[PDB]
Amino acid sequence: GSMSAVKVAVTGAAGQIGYALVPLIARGALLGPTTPVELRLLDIEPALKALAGVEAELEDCAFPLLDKVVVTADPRVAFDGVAIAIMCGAFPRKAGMERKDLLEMNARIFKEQGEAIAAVAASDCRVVVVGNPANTNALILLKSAQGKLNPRHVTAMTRLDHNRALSLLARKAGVPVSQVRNVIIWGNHSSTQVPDTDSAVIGTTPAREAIKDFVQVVRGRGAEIIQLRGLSSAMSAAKAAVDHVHDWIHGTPEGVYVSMGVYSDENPYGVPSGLIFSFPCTCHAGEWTVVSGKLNGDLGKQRLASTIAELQEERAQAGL
Amino acid sequence: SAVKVAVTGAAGQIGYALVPLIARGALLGPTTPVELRLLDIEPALKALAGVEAELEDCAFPLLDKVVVTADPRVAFDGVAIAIMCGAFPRKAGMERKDLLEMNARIFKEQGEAIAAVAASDCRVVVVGNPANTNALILLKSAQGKLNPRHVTAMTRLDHNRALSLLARKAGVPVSQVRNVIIWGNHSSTQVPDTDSAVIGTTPADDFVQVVRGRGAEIIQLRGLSSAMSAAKAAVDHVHDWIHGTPEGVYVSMGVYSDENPYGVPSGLIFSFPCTCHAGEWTVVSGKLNGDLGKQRLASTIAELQEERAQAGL
Ligand SMILES: NC(=O)c1ccc[n+]([C@@H]2O[C@H](COP(=O)([O-])OP(=O)(O)OC[C@H]3O[C@@H](n4cnc5c(N)ncnc54)[C@H](O)[C@@H]3O)[C@@H](O)[C@H]2O)c1
Repeated sequence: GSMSAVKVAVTGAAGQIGYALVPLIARGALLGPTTPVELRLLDIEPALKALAGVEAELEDCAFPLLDKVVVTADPRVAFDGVAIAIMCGAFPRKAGMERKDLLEMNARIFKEQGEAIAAVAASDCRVVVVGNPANTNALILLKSAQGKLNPRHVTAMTRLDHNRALSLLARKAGVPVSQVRNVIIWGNHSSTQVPDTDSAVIGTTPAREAIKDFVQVVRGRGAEIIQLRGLSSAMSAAKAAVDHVHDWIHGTPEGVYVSMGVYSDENPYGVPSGLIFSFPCTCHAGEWTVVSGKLNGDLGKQRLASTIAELQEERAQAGL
Repeated sequence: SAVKVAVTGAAGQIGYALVPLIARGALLGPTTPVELRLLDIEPALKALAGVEAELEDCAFPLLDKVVVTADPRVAFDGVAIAIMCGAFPRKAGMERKDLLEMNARIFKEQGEAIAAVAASDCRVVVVGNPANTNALILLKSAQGKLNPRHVTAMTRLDHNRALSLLARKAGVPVSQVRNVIIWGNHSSTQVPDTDSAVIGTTPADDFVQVVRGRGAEIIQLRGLSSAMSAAKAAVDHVHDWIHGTPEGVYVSMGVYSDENPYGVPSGLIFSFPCTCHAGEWTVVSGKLNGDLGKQRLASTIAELQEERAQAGL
């Protein structure tokens, strides 16, 4: 019976993922083709004119579902009453930065935003972090809410890694990607991610059977986009963000799990608690559940050591 | 089989916004697979490979295949829909005649390629400017092998802008507004018209100048021309053409002017209010106020005739 537009925040909204993402949300791809939406667009204060330009183009689309757009540089305004927050706002890695430098630069963003979400968002707000380093930014956000944000409602996006893996597997097998499911991206959204096809299927057939460098191609793909395009991914990252949220809210298809960076307390794999860690997940009634049994014993667990160690190092680098 | 859809100018920003909408099903609906054939100039081939790579990385269930090329015959081979975003780049201080001549070279080659290898019922919309005249060049270049009712130019971005503006002026949701009309050329001589528009079921200073000036306002704010909203409009144009317009709704389309009910001259691509059914437009009659109404169109008619001559047609 609720008729109000659902309030959705997008941070980094003056950036290139934002540009690709906002028309998808406004057209109904996120919440459904008959669900009214209100967009709250956050970027930095020097980007306000740019944000006005995004708002103007959204107006010029004449989207029937787009009830209202707010543009702002104040997270307290952006997050006011929001149900969904897609966090693309993060400054770009500069030449000469180590991973630690990128973490330290973007950490402040997520401390400030976690505090704001806690202060003004809806109690049931669901967050996905896209901006890098994604898993650790998500952890920072959650910890900065001082217990006021449900830990099961803060996630990080590995869905672009996941979709890349689904597509690569489809290409290697010579089948339509629509038939391929249940690849897994374990761990960090970084070069330590563990792309895993051991449980993947084509229809219901184990993928290994339909195939007459996989890990390296998945890990290398973002760099390949930069080589070809001169810029990092945007279209495909927006698409993945929509997928991540859509599966979370509307549910995963029957027999299907998807990769999500989720809070690791009480996971069934023995991975250390207190991290945002990518696991295979089903979603139902707005909630993720980690699918158990998809690592091959202690051998399987040993496969995760490097990514666990990286995430623990990042957590320390974040002051957490 | 998948419907083969060509997009020219596919390495540009409209193309970047447009291709994921097509691939996700927005163009032809939720159960129609598509094959994307992406054309741009040969120096843009690496950029097109990046577009293809990102399309792959979307894992779109409806996207059966992607081909990238700089050869128009390759891009248009078997295609049923062609969305022409590529056009000659304008340069500050270029004469209109020169610009039209340079676009005529592009659109002549593309019309010849469409006639040579596209599907017999291929439908075309031209987005890239000058859109009406480029469309006309394409049609005329097709050696009589292309149905004149299947070549169009896009005024839908101007239309959607006018819907939005009227909604904002009335203080109502845009979903409640319909039947604005953009007559004529996709240019500063367009005639934005709210005389037939409806808010709900009720008949509806600066409206015209705001619509005409909106593209420049985007550039002032953005630093670049519209892209997201132009891609959205292109999808609307084609989707409404193929799927049909809802009962009581008409939309603006640049269409071939022979046999129009408004006495506008023949042999032009001219924006009119249209209903669509099953891949065919029909111009809606009676929406100008007699001869005084028809005089509203004189300037845009003259501009289109001037451009046709300067293009070498
Ligand atoms: N799979 C993934 O998780 C994935 C994929 C692609 C990109 N990324 C990351 O997503 C982020 C966005 O990528 P992009 O290409 O759109 O970058 P971009 O530089 O085009 O956009 C980032 C935007 O964030 C804004 N920003 C900076 N601080 C902010 C703050 N305090 N609040 C809100 N906005 C702020 C910037 O001003 C900028 O407009 C980057 O960190 C990028 O590395 C992640």
